[PDB]
Amino acid sequence: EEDSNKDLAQQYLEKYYNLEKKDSNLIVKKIQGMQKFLGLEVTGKLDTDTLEVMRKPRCGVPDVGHFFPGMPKWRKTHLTYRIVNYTPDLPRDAVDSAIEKALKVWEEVTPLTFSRLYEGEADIMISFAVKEHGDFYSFDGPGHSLAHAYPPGPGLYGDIHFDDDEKWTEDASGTNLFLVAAHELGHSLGLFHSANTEALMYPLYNSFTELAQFRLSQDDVNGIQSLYG
Ligand SMILES: [Ca+2]
Ligand SMILES: [Ca+2]
Ligand SMILES: [Ca+2]
Ligand SMILES: [Ca+2]
Ligand SMILES: [Zn+2]
Ligand SMILES: [Zn+2]
Ligand SMILES: [Zn+2]
Ligand SMILES: [Zn+2]
Repeated sequence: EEDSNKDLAQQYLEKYYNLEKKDSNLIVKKIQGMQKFLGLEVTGKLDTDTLEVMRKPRCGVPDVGHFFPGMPKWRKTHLTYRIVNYTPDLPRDAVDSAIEKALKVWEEVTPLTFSRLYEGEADIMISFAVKEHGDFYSFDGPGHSLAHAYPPGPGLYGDIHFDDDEKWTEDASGTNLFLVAAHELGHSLGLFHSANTEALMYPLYNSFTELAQFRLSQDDVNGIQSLYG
């Protein structure tokens, strides 16, 4: 309803547009910034389109900020990854297959190569978790934030976490693990969110896409090749 729409917008803006840290116009300017970035008509109002976007599942990484113990790109060309645990939603090989295909998306357009490790420290540590799980971004239950990932660097940098309160699927018939994994790997390699609704790195989950027809946008390719040549 209406007051909840108010509460949803505030929580959305604080989460992804650094709203916090007495001028009703302060919230208005953040609305406008979110509308511009996500491709909505810039009304500064909490209109029906804006609230629908705010209700949609999406990546947990914010949309503002690009900024560091970390780095803008990996300096090595040979990167390692590890699937630390698995969702019960899918068979082991389906999770493995989804991550391998998402890795191949980026291998095809960069000089980067990826090796799998089953034990110990890998650059890209990949796991599934619910609610609080030992970093700064607790997951939020079904829907909303689906996953997040961190830019290049040591330790928790480059890692990928999937919210296991989503129902992860192998087809476009649900929350597709491959598609989310491919987006989150973008973060792991140094990319930020795109304002191109067609781009993989756009922040909202794209549930109207035939997997056979999936392809990186020219914006995604230009972005990753600006980093890795
Ligand atoms: Ca098998
Ligand atoms: Ca790491
Ligand atoms: Ca969630
Ligand atoms: Ca689940
Ligand atoms: Zn709609
Ligand atoms: Zn993201
Ligand atoms: Zn470690
Ligand atoms: Zn996390």
